Amino acid sequence: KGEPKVIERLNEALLLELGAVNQYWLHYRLLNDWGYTRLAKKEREESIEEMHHADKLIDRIIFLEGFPNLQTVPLRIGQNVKEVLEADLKGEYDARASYKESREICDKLGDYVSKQLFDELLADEEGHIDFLETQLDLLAKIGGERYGQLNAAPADEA
Amino acid sequence: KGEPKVIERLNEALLLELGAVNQYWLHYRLLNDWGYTRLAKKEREESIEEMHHADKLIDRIIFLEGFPNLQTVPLRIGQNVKEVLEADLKGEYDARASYKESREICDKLGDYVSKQLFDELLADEEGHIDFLETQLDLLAKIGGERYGQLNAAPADEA
Amino acid sequence: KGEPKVIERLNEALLLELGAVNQYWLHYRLLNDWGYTRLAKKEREESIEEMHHADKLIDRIIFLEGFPNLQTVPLRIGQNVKEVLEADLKGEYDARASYKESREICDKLGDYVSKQLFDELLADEEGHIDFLETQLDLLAKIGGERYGQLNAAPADEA
Amino acid sequence: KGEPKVIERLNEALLLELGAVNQYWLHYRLLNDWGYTRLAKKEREESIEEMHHADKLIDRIIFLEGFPNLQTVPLRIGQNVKEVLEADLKGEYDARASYKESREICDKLGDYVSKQLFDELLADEEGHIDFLETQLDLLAKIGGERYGQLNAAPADEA
Amino acid sequence: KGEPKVIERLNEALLLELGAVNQYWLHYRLLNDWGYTRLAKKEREESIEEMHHADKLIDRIIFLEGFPNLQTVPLRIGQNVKEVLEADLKGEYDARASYKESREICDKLGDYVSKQLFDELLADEEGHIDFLETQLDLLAKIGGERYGQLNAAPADEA
Amino acid sequence: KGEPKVIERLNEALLLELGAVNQYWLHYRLLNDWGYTRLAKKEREESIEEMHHADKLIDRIIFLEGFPNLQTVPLRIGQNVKEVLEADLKGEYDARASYKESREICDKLGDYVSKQLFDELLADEEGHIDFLETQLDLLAKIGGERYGQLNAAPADEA
Amino acid sequence: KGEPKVIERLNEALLLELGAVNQYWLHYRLLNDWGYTRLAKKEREESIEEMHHADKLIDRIIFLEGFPNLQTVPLRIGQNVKEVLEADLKGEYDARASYKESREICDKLGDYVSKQLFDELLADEEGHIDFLETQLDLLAKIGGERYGQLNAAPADEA
Ligand code: HEM
Ligand code: HEM
Ligand code: HEM
Ligand SMILES: [Ca+2]
Ligand SMILES: [Ca+2]
Ligand SMILES: [Ca+2]
Ligand SMILES: [Cl-]
Ligand SMILES: [Cl-]
Ligand SMILES: [Cl-]
Ligand SMILES: [Cl-]
Ligand SMILES: [Cl-]
Ligand SMILES: [Cl-]
Ligand SMILES: [Cl-]
Ligand SMILES: [Cl-]
Ligand SMILES: [Cl-]
Repeated sequence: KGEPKVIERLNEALLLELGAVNQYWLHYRLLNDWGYTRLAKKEREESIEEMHHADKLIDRIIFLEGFPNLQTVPLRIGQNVKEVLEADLKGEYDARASYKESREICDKLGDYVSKQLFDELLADEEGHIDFLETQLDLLAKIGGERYGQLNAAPADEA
Repeated sequence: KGEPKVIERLNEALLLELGAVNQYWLHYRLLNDWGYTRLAKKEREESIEEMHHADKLIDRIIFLEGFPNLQTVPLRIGQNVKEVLEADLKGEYDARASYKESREICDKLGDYVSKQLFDELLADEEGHIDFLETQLDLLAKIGGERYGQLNAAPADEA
Repeated sequence: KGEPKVIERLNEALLLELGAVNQYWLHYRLLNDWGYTRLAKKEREESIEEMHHADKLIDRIIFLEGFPNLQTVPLRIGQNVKEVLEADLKGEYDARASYKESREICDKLGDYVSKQLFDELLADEEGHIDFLETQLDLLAKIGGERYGQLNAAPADEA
Repeated sequence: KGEPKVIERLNEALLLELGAVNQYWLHYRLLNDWGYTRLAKKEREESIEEMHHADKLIDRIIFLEGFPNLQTVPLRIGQNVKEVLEADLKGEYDARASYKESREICDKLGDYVSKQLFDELLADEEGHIDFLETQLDLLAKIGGERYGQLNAAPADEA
Repeated sequence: KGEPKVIERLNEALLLELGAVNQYWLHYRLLNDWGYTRLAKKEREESIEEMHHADKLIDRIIFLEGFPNLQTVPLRIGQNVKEVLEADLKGEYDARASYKESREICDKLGDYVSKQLFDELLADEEGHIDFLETQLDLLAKIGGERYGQLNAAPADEA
Repeated sequence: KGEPKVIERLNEALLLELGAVNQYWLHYRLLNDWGYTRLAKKEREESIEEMHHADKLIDRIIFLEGFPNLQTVPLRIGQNVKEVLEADLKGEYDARASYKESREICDKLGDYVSKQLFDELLADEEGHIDFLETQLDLLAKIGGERYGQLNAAPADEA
Repeated sequence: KGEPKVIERLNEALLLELGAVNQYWLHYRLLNDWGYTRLAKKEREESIEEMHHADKLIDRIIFLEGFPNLQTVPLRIGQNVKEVLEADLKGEYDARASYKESREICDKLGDYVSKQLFDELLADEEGHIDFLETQLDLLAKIGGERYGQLNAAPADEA
């Protein structure tokens, strides 16, 4: 049986990951319908990565004899490519902060395996952040139109 | 641009499908940790099927120039195998009813392609219901213990 | 042109075989919907075997310049696994008796090739009976619940 | 549990499909013994297609908690190739009419999945009718003898 | 023999589909000679899809004992990429409307298989419309020049 | 050492089978020179089947310590396709009768293995008769000219 | 930029080729529904060949800075196999005449590449004519019924 405080931090992470799943998937479908099929494929992949994170969190909570809360998911959606990237980045920044605090809480309470899980999430999060910051830097340098064109497919593909 | 009433019925279905995704996936992890790895694999597959349904609903709403609502997901969880099956079945019964009413609404408003989508969902739902009713009938006949054993793997598998 | 008495015995066998086809196939679908998918597959195979018997009977009647009577099919259906097996067994017992009398009638009338056909049916029938008696003996020894479990598949199969 | 009226329409279709199975199979054996082995192979295939229809009807009735009636099968048999085709066509015309009325009954009662099954049967039936009308048109144009020759194999085949 | 009103709706659809074939193929050749070889390939594919639609309509009219009218084809041609897409989209909008009215006419007259054909056309039409609206949205976002470049091949290809 | 009466019945069958070999082979060569190469191939196959029958009869007679009589072979030859088929059929009718009487003689004398050999010959004979009656029925229905054409090859074959 | 007179001759050929496409395709579907599936396949192939001709004409007109006229297509349809062949032949005779005059016009005006295109069409046309005259000669010699039978498939094919 796990610490109530640790289970609570795991559920907070689960809430964020479920929100990230929905936001990334909505962005995938919006981007696809706008014609940015290449970037859309990446957002789909990012959504599926957050799905695996939520699964690991659920698995850990059950092992600790807690109750995973999937009953709740706030979503930030953009109207253009730049706002989609910035919304994803904002969510990753919020997740990183939550996991950094959760890591310390698990460390102080002696739940080192749960600490290890948050460390893994932290490493994954900054990998996400590095990619998104790079894409936003590229968009700023070549312009949103050229960034959109680069991430759109020609009419005869697929 | 689609009818507001049709978009609203599509969003109601999306809310149910997102709830079904979470419930099926939670059941998959609960069943797996209880040792019912075979039934757990099926619940995982059912979750992924509802994921595809939610994707089709999102896609249709966007095409109709509406806004998909993923910001919301009620979850019914069981404490044993029988209650897990009955909770899944209850959700499918509720989904079938919603889709049957939505089909008629789309028909009367002349949105026949959205009607076709609800018809496809209805056919899928009763396929789910047929399977679940069969499993619950089998459980009643051979008993919950034997049903659990039949859907558990030996210790050396995987 | 064949003996009227032989043609009549061939049509009596055809009536029984068509009844066996329908009974076995109904049992296949009932057993499948109850969750006994393994035994259901066997009943399907048994139905198809009786289908081939009916075909041979039709073929022989036509060669004898008679008229096959497919216009008629009595069906005995069970409510549980044991009654399904006992109903199949009862039909096979009735078929064996009919074929044993038909064999002698063909022998006395000098239609030895039609006699040979009934001998083949007799050998097939007692093969059916041997299998069914064995299954009913197993059910009695291990119990109907365990017999049902043994002939049911786990939820994730197929 | 399904509507009694829907179950009754499903059983009426089952009666027709079982009749079509027997008629097509008898025609297959008659045509084969007359030497029209090519057309005979097609009638065999048509019989097996109606067998699959009867299976789907049985499956649907069981899912609706009704009792499939296989205890009954009227057969129309011809004495030449043209009458065989016309008898098959007559049965398909009768089946189409039954399914068209059954479709409307299921629609009014809100059993849309059963409606979908009758729609599938209707599409299959008119596919049968199109083929049979074409064969009868060809027979009229080139004559019954040439039609028979075209659908007979030489003595050394198979 | 089919309803005169249904045959008339099928011929109206045939007129539209034949017009769409010619318009899409002309656009394919115009776009190819302008250097937009990628989009040109898609327009060629769209033309061939409408060719298959016209074939299904002809086939249905003949089965209903009507006379397909191929003696007639109005064509809207653009002078740049955007006007080509908008002309295709306009034709698809007109086809969708015709098929939606034809579906209802077939439903009221009890020709459900012809209704099914218009439903299939409707689903195909909105698939066309979804693609074209997406391409026009992309063109608006990245500009006609970049859209043209994205759908043009370099000088050494093929 | 076998019964003289059984050996005599085996030699009577051998005389008939040797006659059938020669008649079928002569028919094969006549039909081939008339241009009915397809039917000719079948007559060749039938001749070779009767050759195997004669071999089994010789083998059985030797095992019974009798002397096979191959020193004798009456042949019925036709002048057209129909008379060839009718002559073959007449011989098979005569063989069937001989084997039916021989079967009973072996049964009464207790030579059950020789009885089994005549039963095998009887089954083979009625297979021959079924084929020949079918071909003669086909010839009557489509006419001798069309039957001949169906069983003739074009000038460039082989 | 091309001669107006040459562009006009190219558009006249395009009108004829589009008419030939529709006539051949209608004949393909009529012949198929009458049961002449073999000849129907050839008419389908002929239709597709005229489709390629129309494409080459469109391509040449665009290269000459003219406007292809696809807005227009007269169709001659038969009621039996012979009239179908004669209608196709009549159209090919009319096309040959048009192309022979167009060739001379291009020659006199010094547009030798357009002349080359009409020469290619002329060679193709007389290939069509040779085939059609041969088929009509065969039909006259063996009769329309036997010609129809030769170009019909047995009921079990495809
Ligand atoms: C509790 C929430 C969710 C969980 C735990 C979850 C989990 C998963 C997992 C583990 C996979 C396997 C990935 C793979 O096979 O590569 C997956 C796939 C997938 N998920 Fe999610 N997911 C969730 C929510 C969603 C949502 C909201 C959608 C919206 C459409 C969605 C759509 C998909 C799709 C389309 C796939 C791919 C399946 C396929 O390609 O056949 N999922 N999910
Ligand atoms: C006169 C009655 C019948 C005759 C003569 C008959 C004959 C046959 C034969 C010879 C086969 C081939 C078996 C094989 O391919 O392994 C077959 C297959 C089959 N039959 Fe029957 N049958 C009859 C009635 C029925 C009925 C009442 C049903 C009810 C559903 C049925 C369902 C099937 C099915 C599903 C198959 C398998 C076909 C496939 O897998 O594609 N048959 N039948
Ligand atoms: C301007 C008029 C037309 C043009 C330029 C045209 C052009 C073409 C071309 C170039 C092909 C490729 C042939 C191949 O892949 O072997 C084709 C195929 C085809 N066309 Fe046409 N065509 C026209 C009208 C029609 C019409 C009126 C029909 C009526 C149904 C039709 C039906 C087809 C079909 C069924 C195919 C085969 C496609 C497949 O098998 O996937 N076309 N057409
Ligand atoms: Ca015996
Ligand atoms: Ca409908
Ligand atoms: Ca020259
Ligand atoms: Cl989308
Ligand atoms: Cl778990
Ligand atoms: Cl079932
Ligand atoms: Cl037969
Ligand atoms: Cl004649
Ligand atoms: Cl071009
Ligand atoms: Cl010879
Ligand atoms: Cl003939
Ligand atoms: Cl057709």
